[PDB]
Amino acid sequence: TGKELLLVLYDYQEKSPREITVKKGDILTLLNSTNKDWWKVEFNDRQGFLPAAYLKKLD
Repeated sequence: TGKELLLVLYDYQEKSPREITVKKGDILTLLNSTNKDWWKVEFNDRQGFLPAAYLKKLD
């Protein structure tokens, strides 16, 4: 389930079936940050992976 809010810092185009597409300024929720570089997130009707470097954890 969703935890911390996340801010998208730059547009990102999904590069695999496991990723999602987001736009700069989008607000997401965090699902899995076990890996420092790749985070699972939830955004509206979709869940998937994004590069952690593109995201600011809002805590």
